[PDB]
Amino acid sequence: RLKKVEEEENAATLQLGQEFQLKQINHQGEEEELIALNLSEARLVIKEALVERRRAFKRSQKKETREKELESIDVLLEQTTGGNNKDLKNTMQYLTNFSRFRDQETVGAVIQLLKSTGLHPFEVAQLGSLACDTADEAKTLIPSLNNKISDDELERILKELSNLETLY
Amino acid sequence: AGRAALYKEVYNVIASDGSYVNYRHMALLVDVMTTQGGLTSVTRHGFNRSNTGALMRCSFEETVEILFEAGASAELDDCRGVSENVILGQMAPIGTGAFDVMIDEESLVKYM
Amino acid sequence: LKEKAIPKDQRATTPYMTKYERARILGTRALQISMNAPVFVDLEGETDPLRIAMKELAEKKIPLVIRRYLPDGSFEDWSVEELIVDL
Amino acid sequence: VGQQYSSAPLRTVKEVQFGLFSPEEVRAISVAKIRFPETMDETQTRAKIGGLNDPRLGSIDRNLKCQTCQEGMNECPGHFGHIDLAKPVFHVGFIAKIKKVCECVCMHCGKLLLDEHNELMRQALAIKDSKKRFAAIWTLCKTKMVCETDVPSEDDPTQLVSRGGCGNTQPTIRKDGLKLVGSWKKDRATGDADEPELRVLSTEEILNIFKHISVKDFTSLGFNEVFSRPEWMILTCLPVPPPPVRPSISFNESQRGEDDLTFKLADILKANISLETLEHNGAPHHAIEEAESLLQFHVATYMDNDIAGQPQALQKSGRPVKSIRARLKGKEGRIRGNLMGKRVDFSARTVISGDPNLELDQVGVPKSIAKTLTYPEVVTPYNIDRLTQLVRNGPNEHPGAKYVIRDSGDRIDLRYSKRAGDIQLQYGWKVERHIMDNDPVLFNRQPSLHKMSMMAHRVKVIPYSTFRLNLSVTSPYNADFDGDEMNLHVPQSEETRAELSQLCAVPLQIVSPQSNKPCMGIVQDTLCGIRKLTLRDTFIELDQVLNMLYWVPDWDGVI
Amino acid sequence: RLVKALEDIMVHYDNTTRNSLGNVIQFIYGEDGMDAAHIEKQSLDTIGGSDAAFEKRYRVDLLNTDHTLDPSLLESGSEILGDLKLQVLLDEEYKQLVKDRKFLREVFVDGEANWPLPVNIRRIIQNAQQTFHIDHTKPSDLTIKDIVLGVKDLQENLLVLRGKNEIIQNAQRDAVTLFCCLLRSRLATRRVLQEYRLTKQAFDWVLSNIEAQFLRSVVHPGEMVGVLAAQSIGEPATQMTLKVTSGVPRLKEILNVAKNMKTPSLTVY
Amino acid sequence: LRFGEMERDCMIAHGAASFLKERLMEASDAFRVHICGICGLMTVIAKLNHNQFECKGCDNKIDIYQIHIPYAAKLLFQELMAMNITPRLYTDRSRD
Amino acid sequence: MFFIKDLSLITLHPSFFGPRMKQYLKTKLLEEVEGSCTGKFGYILCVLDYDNIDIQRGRILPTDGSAEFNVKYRAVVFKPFKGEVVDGTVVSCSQHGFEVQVGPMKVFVTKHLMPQDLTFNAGSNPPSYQSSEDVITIKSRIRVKIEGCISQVSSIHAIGSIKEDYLGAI
DNA sequence: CCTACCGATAAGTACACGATCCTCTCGAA
DNA sequence: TGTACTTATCGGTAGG
RNA sequence: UCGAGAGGA
Ligand SMILES: [Mg+2]
Ligand SMILES: [Mg+2]
Ligand SMILES: [Zn+2]
Ligand SMILES: [Zn+2]
Ligand SMILES: [Zn+2]
Repeated sequence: RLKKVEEEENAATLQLGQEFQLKQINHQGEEEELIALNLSEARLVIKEALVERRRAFKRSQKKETREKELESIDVLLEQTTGGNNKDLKNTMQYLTNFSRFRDQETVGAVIQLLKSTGLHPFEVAQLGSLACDTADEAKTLIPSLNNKISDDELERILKELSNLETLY
Repeated sequence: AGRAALYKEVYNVIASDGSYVNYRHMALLVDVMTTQGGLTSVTRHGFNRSNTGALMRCSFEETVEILFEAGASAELDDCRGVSENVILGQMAPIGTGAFDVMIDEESLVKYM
Repeated sequence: LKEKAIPKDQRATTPYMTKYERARILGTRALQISMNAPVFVDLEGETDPLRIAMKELAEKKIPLVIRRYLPDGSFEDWSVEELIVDL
Repeated sequence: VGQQYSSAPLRTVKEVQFGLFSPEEVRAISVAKIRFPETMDETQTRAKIGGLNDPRLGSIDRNLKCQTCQEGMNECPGHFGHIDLAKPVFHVGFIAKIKKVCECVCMHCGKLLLDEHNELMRQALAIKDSKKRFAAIWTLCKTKMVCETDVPSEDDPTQLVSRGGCGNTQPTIRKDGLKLVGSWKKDRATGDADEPELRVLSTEEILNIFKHISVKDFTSLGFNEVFSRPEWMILTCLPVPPPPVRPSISFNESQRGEDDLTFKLADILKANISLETLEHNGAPHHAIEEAESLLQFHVATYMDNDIAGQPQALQKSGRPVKSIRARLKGKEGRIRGNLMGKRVDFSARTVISGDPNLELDQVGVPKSIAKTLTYPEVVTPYNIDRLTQLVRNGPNEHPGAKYVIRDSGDRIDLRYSKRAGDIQLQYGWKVERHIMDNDPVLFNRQPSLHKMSMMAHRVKVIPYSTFRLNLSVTSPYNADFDGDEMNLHVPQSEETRAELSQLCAVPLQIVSPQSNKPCMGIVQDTLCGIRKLTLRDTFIELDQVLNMLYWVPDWDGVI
Repeated sequence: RLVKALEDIMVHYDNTTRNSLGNVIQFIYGEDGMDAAHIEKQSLDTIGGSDAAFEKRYRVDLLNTDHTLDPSLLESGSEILGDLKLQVLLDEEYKQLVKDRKFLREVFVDGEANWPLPVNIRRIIQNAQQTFHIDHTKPSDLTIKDIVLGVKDLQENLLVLRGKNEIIQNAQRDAVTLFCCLLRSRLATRRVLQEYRLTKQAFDWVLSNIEAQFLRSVVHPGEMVGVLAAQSIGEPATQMTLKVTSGVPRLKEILNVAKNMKTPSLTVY
Repeated sequence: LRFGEMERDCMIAHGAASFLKERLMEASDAFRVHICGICGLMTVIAKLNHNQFECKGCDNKIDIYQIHIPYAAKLLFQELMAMNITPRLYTDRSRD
Repeated sequence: MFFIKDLSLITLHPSFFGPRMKQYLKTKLLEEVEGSCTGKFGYILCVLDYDNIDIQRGRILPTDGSAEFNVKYRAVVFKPFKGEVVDGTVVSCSQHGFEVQVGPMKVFVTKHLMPQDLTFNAGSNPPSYQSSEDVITIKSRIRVKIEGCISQVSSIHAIGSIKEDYLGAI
């Protein structure tokens, strides 16, 4: 109203948009935390939503493995949604090639490990999406950490992530 | 007691020639002039100078005079009146437009 | 500020349908029928959409819900079925 | 609709807030510069200069252009520009409000004359009104002509404490046309012996005092923190209304014929250009003020040309200019003439006639009137055969159609059209058909004095050009047939026509709520003959007794 | 001026006459809350007449030989005689009827009985006697408990304001008063048998038709009332063709208010 | 024909809110205008082909709402802007 | 990186007022929302859970017969930030620099925003970027840090850099 | 017993208002 | 024709 | 089309 100040610049100092708040609201009414996803989390959510879409589209009609995931996702994208959607195919193409964990079992422990340490869901969405080797690598690429997490305690998590890491 | 005398005077003119108008109409006009504190004139400065939406008031003589006061005092027209919805060109909240109507999906299936 | 609507229990509004509601419910149902909307009552060779909307009310097959507002903003949603047509 | 689809949400205007234009926002809002006061031709070849008229705003002659958004005359909403005033000037409407704010808040510092510590000041500020609170604030600070520094002596033991800045004497201000003058006293055995000193108070002085006015002094005098700051009552940057507000009209093709405001807008630019060059070039001190009063007067008569009994301003020829106040002034002027009451389509008017064989709710509409007025019917499975048969009859055979609107917005004029004879007619299409029998329509007789006089009437298409009506319905309208005329309004929607038959019907309005008795009675021959017939003296023989019975439309058939 | 002053005024859904801003002018439209069209000029028989005729026409005395109801009117006219429990309510009936006469004389001090009120009881009983073809020879099927209780049970059903709390309930009782005063006047235990001769079948129909016509006579929320009043006063002023000021020149003073003479002749008693 | 104040007055008295509105819009003025939801003025530059709806003064291509209001009202609010008055048309409620 | 957000949107023609309405409206929702790209929310990628969609009631409009329904839904969004480090794939390879297809958005890196000790190789098709044993070609996954964001139409664009510690080719 | 102030009733000056709609014709600098 | 707004002279109140 | 003038229930 009446121009307003604008807020602040969108930065990597956890200065997210004036819309994407750390603690936001729900359609039901509850004060639910921000829902940020990594590349393994976001890949299993679109596949789940499109697997359950064809199940609902054909209900009304009544009355694992690396390269095998590439071709099965490509078929699912053509049936559930029409050719008009170009963005979704490029995203699902990019998500399956860059996912860190394929199995839904491993992802659950990854989220329990990260969403617990005391880090913003965006920092978790960035840790679970980018592969990091050194503690300093994660502290530089995700600069919101530094004081938020201990250098040796962050390395403890980074080691466990290589154990949780899936085979491609 | 003043409003009771006011009705006697208003009714006495309607009774003078052309009987009659139902109590309800004159008692409404009388109650309008007295549900204020004292007496309210039915003129440009009496009734028209009230805590009413600027658009409703400007449509009776003092038009630009009132619209300048509206801007200078930062008045807000509530859009709850008869006149301000006629100017805006919307179904005014009068008889037919005083209630909204929605469609019930629970009922839509029930009737097929 | 929060909601303001009183439930379908404890209502201080007239159980009867106001003459303005009757004319509006017919007006909008006759308009929708005229705009190819699906007719719920069994048609008896009716070429006029108002003749359809008038029968639609007699059988009580209109899926409309009236929102009767009060001066404080509060409203009570009365389904056409709940209201009695005396007039 | 304003033609063509939009990919933006459509939502009712729930409330309208009023305020003042900030000269800082008028610079950001603006798309135009308006340097040249000329309007038509390039410099000067053809089609409007980039100064006044279409620099980057409203289009002109059949050209879509409109600063690259195009759209055309019927879609282009007109864009606002700005004109920088060389010296700030007062707004005609806020003359006494500026003068009364100066009479309340002291000068030299920009702080209130009376603040909190005075008992009456607390008694006046007690109301959380807007104008009624400021009304007391004016009478309280009107007097006590000097600002204060130390004041409390009977709330704290004896010594006084300071709450204000400078204690300079505020003067008495009066009106001498467009300018205000203050009278400083002093004269206590010092300068000017006994007579007071008078100063001309310029807008540049007043504006800087209003800029120094505190955030709480706005709320105390009936002003808003973001909509109506007292600094915006004085104009530093004036907005220019686009061509839809002041059209070119177009005199034939190569001629002009501009609007009264376009000439007036250029006259403010002409008054401003003299000062713009005088302030920079040779400045003759008491010769720029002589031109500043003319710029103040030009911006003043543009908004208000029917001002106090002193100046006038007329655009030669002798006829005076119509200002924005005079344009939207009451009685046939924008609010009462173009918004509260308007001219309408699908309407008729002809001499009225009486009929003893018409039903109380019936109206005899002539064949030429029903063939001219149309109702848009949507193609459904219930009409199709009827709707195609009317299209087949065309615009001359009585039950016919004039225009057929198809899937997209394309009118098919049946009066011409190569495919008029063909036409397949798909569902969802609209067919504008000639008015037909038993159609609910509003029939009215001006003056419209009571709830009646504007009633619904079943239509009956008849020959002989004149509005036929029933005799008993002469009372609600009041008119007789001594050369009287009556209006007619055909509703275009199925909802509005159902809001006429199930609400405003002639027999539905039989009993008057004004006198709780009926407003329709048997009159004239029907009242004169009913007395002659209803008496013990008269009886009717068998021959005429059976015709008397057959004339009754709901006769049981029992003699 | 009149029409522009009363535009905003409209009967809301809670039987209250408010406006645009929401200020209350009247709590019940025209004090009774009835659609002006469904009203007729009716006569209150409890206010008019002598006390001898009032006691003769309405007082019911089962504990007397000359002041009792004859068994040709009531089916059970002899077994109802000398009953103390049935006279308790017939005393309660007449004690409310004598209260009505004293309260009505306080309202209409001038003595006039004919006043405009909803539901034409006058005709509702006229049509019952023709619809059922009731004869004056044979006695009625109803008794005293059927009349006096049925009349009081109907008074509860005649709703204007939909109540729940102490304020709305008292405002409801205040809204009917003059109408149920006419109902007590017209449906008196003696009057029902002495003049009308109502059978229990036809009486139950008359009570329902009174309830039905009363709930029809209630104002419709959305009625523009002020706009209706503004025109209803302004229209007769147009036809004012007919040494104190009157007509339109006096009508300007009553609108203007307006501290000038014309004719300020005060009346002293 | 003219449907003035006296003609509008009777249609309010009857209660026919839509017939009065239809006479006032569909059979007369009726104009669709885009307004900036942030300030409430007709500052919107609506391109109905390239879809560059942007309001210069509020840097927004999201808070913009189209509205069907009479062409004379649009014209009136523009005359009020020419006299430094701001009739800010707000579609959001804030006072109950 | 990608978020799941709770957001809402519809005017429906009366001829579609039958039993097959709830599903027809759900289609009208994805017809416009699914594929869209708002400036405040980012790219609207996929409407999650086609079932359990909250539709409430449709207030039938004043003079027309259309119903205005509010459709509350849940969908995945792609919203970038100025500082957000992203690892996409090089799609366009040219003399000026390279374009990175990070999901549905293309990000451009200039020759100046990347190291000075790299340089473009014209005599190798598809076009390449050499240094020692690190080469940027038609595929080659690269780590980019988004320095700036461009709102433009319904397709967000960016201006990232790869000149820093742990950045460059991956 | 006088003065710094404080309410009286004045008289003068200024304010933009006044059926509804409709129809015809004349002549600009 | 009437109302409302705005300024000038004017008798007394009681406090130091 | 502006304005003036004229005319009508
Ligand atoms: Mg208000
Ligand atoms: Mg006549
Ligand atoms: Zn434009
Ligand atoms: Zn000061
Ligand atoms: Zn804006």
